Amino acid sequence: MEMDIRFRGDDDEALARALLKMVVRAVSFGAQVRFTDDGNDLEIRITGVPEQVLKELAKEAERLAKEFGITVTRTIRGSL
Amino acid sequence: MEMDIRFRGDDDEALARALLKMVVRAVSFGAQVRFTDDGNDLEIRITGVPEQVLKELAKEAERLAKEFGITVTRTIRGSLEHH
Repeated sequence: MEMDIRFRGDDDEALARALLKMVVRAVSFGAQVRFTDDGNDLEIRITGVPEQVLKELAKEAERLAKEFGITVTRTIRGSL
Repeated sequence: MEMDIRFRGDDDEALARALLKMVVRAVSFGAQVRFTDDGNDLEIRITGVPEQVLKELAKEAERLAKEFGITVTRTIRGSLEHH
């Protein structure tokens, strides 16, 4: 299982602050973090932790989007 | 072959902006970019692009460091020796 987090906003500084907090939080849980492109949006790919930890990181992404005033979409990939 | 970029500074908002700019630039080249973190040591690992591209990304790291007033260091691993 992989979770992809795509932040979107109309302030790049806010996007930057959210991205940094999200990735630091993800790795603190032992997840692997990689970056790819989703059109012209940067996507954070989170892997290597159990499904329930991925779900908590999803909730974290929502909280960060609210904190910094941006939006977020989540994609869960590879479930059986 | 791999290029690792480490960011240090006092203003976390500046570090965040430099990180985002660096990642966006590397991804645009079709590079693989992985994020790692040691207490205060923000680092990205860049693979999957030619040596010259890695070299150009290293110079972009140079420019970001000056632009945002942070310290950026670089490590090359798994590279070949050239003339």
